[PDB]
Amino acid sequence: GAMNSSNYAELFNNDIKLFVDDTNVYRVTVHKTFEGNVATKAINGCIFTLNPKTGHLFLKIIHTSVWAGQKRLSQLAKWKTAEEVSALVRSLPKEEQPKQIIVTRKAMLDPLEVHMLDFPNIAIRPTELRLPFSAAMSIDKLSDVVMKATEPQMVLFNIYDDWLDRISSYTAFSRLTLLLRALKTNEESAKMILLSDPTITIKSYHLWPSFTDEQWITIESQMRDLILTEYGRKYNV
Amino acid sequence: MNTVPFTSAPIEVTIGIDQYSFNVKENQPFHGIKDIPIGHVHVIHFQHADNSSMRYGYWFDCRMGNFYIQYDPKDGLYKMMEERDGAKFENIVHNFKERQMMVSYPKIDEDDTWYNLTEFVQMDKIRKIVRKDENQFSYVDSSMTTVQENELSDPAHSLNYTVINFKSREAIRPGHEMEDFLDKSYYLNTVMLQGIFKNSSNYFGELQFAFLNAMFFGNYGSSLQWHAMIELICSSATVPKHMLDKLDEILYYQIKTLPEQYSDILLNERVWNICLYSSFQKNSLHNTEKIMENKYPELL
Ligand SMILES: OCCN1CCN(Cc2ccc(F)cc2)CC1
Repeated sequence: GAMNSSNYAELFNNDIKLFVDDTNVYRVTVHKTFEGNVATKAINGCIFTLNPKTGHLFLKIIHTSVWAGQKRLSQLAKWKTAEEVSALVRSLPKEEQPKQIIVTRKAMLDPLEVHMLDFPNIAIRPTELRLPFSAAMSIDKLSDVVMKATEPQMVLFNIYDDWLDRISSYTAFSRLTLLLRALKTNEESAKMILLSDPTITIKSYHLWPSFTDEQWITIESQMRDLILTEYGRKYNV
Repeated sequence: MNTVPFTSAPIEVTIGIDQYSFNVKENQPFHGIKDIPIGHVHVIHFQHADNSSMRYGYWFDCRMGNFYIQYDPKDGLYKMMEERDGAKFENIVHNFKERQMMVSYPKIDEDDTWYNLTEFVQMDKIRKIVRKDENQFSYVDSSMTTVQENELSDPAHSLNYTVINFKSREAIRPGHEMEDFLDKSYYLNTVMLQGIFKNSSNYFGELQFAFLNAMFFGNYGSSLQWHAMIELICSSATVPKHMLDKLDEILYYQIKTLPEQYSDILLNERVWNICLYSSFQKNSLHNTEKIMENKYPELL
């Protein structure tokens, strides 16, 4: 069935699973044409497929060329996502294929299920959580490779850097979603928070700064304050 | 004109013959149904006055033998049987007519309802769906499950309808995932029509039989099948013009004949709103849509 706050620890067990998020697959800018009408112009996108236990991220870059000459692109995007997830699975050695895939939007269930008919033992599930994965394009190095891409391209990351050396995947996932929730609600403040102290750098092989244990606790508090704040600034409370 | 005589009516029962039904009292002198129109399949069906649970009944064709009804007090139901001694059978039937103990299947000079409900239903096909080959008539009841239902338990007493599954490899060609799932023409036209049914008439015949089982016995899985066969057509962008026209006719009479009070269990809101208002064929069922909107606007 669905994934919600009650069966939350299943994400960290030893059953391989992947979240798929398709919110950034089809992206556009809206602009006015000379004649004064509105037109869309598409920009590169990506599929966010993440192992919540290992932190492995299979970032598939959706080059704008894949929309050329197509109609009903919002709907094709969901079918293109499923086609690419299925290809990823088929590329993995059996003992590495996921036992469940969790789609962050219900509109992806039917497209993925159809593409995965060859994998009847892989459970396609929805979730009742409001996970902030759409803010993944606020992470500079992920944004950078998508926008630079000139062809379809898969790029592999560990979204937890080296955290797992020192904390559990449960804690690691909680930090990530707090960071992504903060970036989603007020990106400038979230980014200011992360980068104030110039002495804390981001390693070339990492996505986030090399905070100590103590520095992460302060950081995490600042992101909570931000998220509580913007909620007031928004509802007036 | 043919006859289905009854040995007797020892228990109180509502009897139905095609779309008509009457009441027979415990041990009333009743000996059967006469003036039955040759040339169509028929259904005689039973609901006991004591136990409205279990509607049951027999599909049959009077051309395929001399059939009679006899109550069995061990099994506790009206059983259909065949008399091979045709002389004995004509003799018996003539005596009950002379004594006028048989009700008359209504001869109705203007009504084609039953023909329109059974146009493509044929007894030979029924007996592939309801396997019991030692008899020429076919038993059905409220509770019998379909073969696709037993996949999701007794195979002998099942309704072996054609399995339809929109999320199946059968239905979806590799490489055409999105195309074959949004436009099911491939599945209708090549898999089902060319592959399994061979022609539109076998297709419609199964659709009609499924609807009647649902309507007369409330057989849930027949209702599921009826609605599935409808949905596949309605979700195919390419359908022979002549299938669409006959489908509109078929459904129209199905909708017209449905008991008004039963429309809430036998009509699937989603399938019909999809078929009449969203699907490729939304513009193609003019009689069906007019009757549906004038009789059950609530469901839409
Ligand atoms: O408009 C005509 C209505 N009539 C009256 C109601 N019916 C009673 C009946 C008689 C014999 C049967 F085999 C089944 C039912 C016959 C149709």
